Amino acid sequence: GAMGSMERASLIQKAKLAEQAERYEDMAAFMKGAVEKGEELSNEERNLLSVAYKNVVGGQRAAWRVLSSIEQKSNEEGSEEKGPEVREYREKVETELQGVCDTVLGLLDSHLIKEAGDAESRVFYLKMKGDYYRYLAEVATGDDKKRIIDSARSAYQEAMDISKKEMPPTHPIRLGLALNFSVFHYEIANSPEEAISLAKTTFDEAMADLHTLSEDSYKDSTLIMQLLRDNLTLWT
Amino acid sequence: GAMGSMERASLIQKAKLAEQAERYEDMAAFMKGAVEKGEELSNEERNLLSVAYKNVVGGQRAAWRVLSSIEQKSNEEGSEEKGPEVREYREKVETELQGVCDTVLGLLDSHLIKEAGDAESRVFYLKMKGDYYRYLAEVATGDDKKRIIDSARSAYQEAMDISKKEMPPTHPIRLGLALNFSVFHYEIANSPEEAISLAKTTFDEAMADLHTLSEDSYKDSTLIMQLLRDNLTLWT
Amino acid sequence: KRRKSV
Amino acid sequence: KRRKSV
Ligand SMILES: COC[C@H]1CC[C@@H]2/C1=C\[C@]1(C)C(=C(C(C)C)[C@@H]3CCO[C@@H]31)[C@@H](O[C@H]1O[C@@H]3COC(C)(C)O[C@H]3[C@H](O)[C@H]1O)[C@H](O)[C@@H]2C
Ligand SMILES: COC[C@H]1CC[C@@H]2/C1=C\[C@]1(C)C(=C(C(C)C)[C@@H]3CCO[C@@H]31)[C@@H](O[C@H]1O[C@@H]3COC(C)(C)O[C@H]3[C@H](O)[C@H]1O)[C@H](O)[C@@H]2C
Ligand SMILES: [Ca+2]
Ligand SMILES: [Ca+2]
Ligand SMILES: [Ca+2]
Ligand SMILES: [Ca+2]
Ligand SMILES: [Cl-]
Ligand SMILES: [Cl-]
Ligand SMILES: [Cl-]
Ligand SMILES: [Cl-]
Ligand SMILES: [Mg+2]
Ligand SMILES: [Mg+2]
Ligand SMILES: [Mg+2]
Ligand SMILES: [Mg+2]
Repeated sequence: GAMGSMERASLIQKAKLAEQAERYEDMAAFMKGAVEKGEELSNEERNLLSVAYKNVVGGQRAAWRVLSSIEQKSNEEGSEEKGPEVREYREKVETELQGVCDTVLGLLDSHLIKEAGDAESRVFYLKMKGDYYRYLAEVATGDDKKRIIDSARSAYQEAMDISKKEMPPTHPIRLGLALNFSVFHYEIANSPEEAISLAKTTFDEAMADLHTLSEDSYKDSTLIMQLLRDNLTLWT
Repeated sequence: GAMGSMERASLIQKAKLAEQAERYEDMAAFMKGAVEKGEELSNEERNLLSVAYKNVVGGQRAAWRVLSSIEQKSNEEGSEEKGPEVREYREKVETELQGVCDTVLGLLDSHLIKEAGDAESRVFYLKMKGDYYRYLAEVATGDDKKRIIDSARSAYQEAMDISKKEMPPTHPIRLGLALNFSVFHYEIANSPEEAISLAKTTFDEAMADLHTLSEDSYKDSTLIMQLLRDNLTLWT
Repeated sequence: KRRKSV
Repeated sequence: KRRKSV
């Protein structure tokens, strides 16, 4: 593509530099170029790909929420007619966010998921698939909203099924997947009970397997376990 | 331009929304569209224009410094040869930063400065002219560096001459101009003595005029006076 | 305040 | 740490 003439290793080196410079749009474009080289990603490279886009879409989502909240206030009784600008600009931000999601989903479908045979790669990509459909669902308001939602559910559920069969209950990818699937239940699928049960059960099964870990793996798992606990505290 | 079909007032409304959403690239593009309508800017609109670009270039400058520091470390004795990537990516960021500066300087030259007759508009634009030449000087390493430097000096000096004749010593624009011209002396023109004298004298003349101000104007002036004091503390 | 995701 | 500008 745009990154067609750059060496794969140079793209990776540059993605790491853009991360250090907090240049996440650049980071993401370098990683998209690396994926498009056609070779599978290593563990480190999957982590770079995920960080790049999560940061980019995370800035777009925060912006969309600011603008959506302004837009709703302007639609309240007694608010003065501001004209079309707030809706137009929210739509602009929304469209760009949707294009980022479509780009990630594109990479996963062409051809990351189909070549991912190990549990750690396959679950990682399926979690990303559920995440980007979930970001689409956050902004969806039309006839496709139910289908977007259930594409998020189906990707998360396939990732859960594999992670349960193939990964220990403390694996960070298993834990991060459950945390996000649990947020999907709470916030997207209007199933706060399912959200809470999943976060509880995931946390308790991780607790009971901590004993098997080195001190460095202990540190990695308890970090995400803490985020499960934060949501349980907020939700109960 | 790109914003040729949007109403001036809509561009301004959208710039304010992009500020709230922290979308400074968008904010800057809307303000560039508003300037290109050909009408003079009000006080509020000048402030929006300045905030938009200062944020955009400020992110590019921070990134450039991260990358420049990496690049210098790789050029130190005993550092392993990393190849051309760090230089290439620093150059990429540098080129984009230079294009932002050239765009602002373009707006000021076509045709903001020439139509700015009141001191508050004219000094404000000249300060911006010195600032964007100063950002160019930060990255300049070739045969044009001396000319870039003295374009920054000349713009700041014309702004100082007008502000001294036409503005009170506590005016925020006068104070912000002196603060930045003083940084230019310290950091760009290798004149830390001139930098210190300017910050001292500016601070002391503002102190002696505080008595003339309302409580709200007092608050605005002392805020920038504090930044002059911070630099004097750092530099002495 | 805002729920956590990762 | 870093000098101030505005
Ligand atoms: C597709 O979903 C990806 C999520 C699921 C949970 C988390 C994943 C994200 C990353 C890559 C990692 C985690 C943390 C928990 C380490 C961060 C949390 C969000 O982004 C990163 C993965 O961690 C990896 O990457 C980190 C990069 O940043 C540093 C901090 C340098 O440290 C690195 C860790 O040492 C490394 O193990 C963590 O194993 C899993 C994969
Ligand atoms: C070309 O150089 C512009 C600088 C020179 C010093 C400072 C200018 C910047 C802005 C617009 C303003 C100041 C502060 C000191 C108020 C900020 C500091 C950097 O950016 C803004 C100008 O302040 C104005 O804009 C602010 C926007 O943000 C809020 C906070 C809402 O409050 C607004 C103030 O009430 C308004 O007076 C301040 O008067 C002068 C013009
Ligand atoms: Ca296993
Ligand atoms: Ca960790
Ligand atoms: Ca005057
Ligand atoms: Ca103020
Ligand atoms: Cl728009
Ligand atoms: Cl609680
Ligand atoms: Cl590059
Ligand atoms: Cl000191
Ligand atoms: Mg090759
Ligand atoms: Mg394979
Ligand atoms: Mg018109
Ligand atoms: Mg005029």
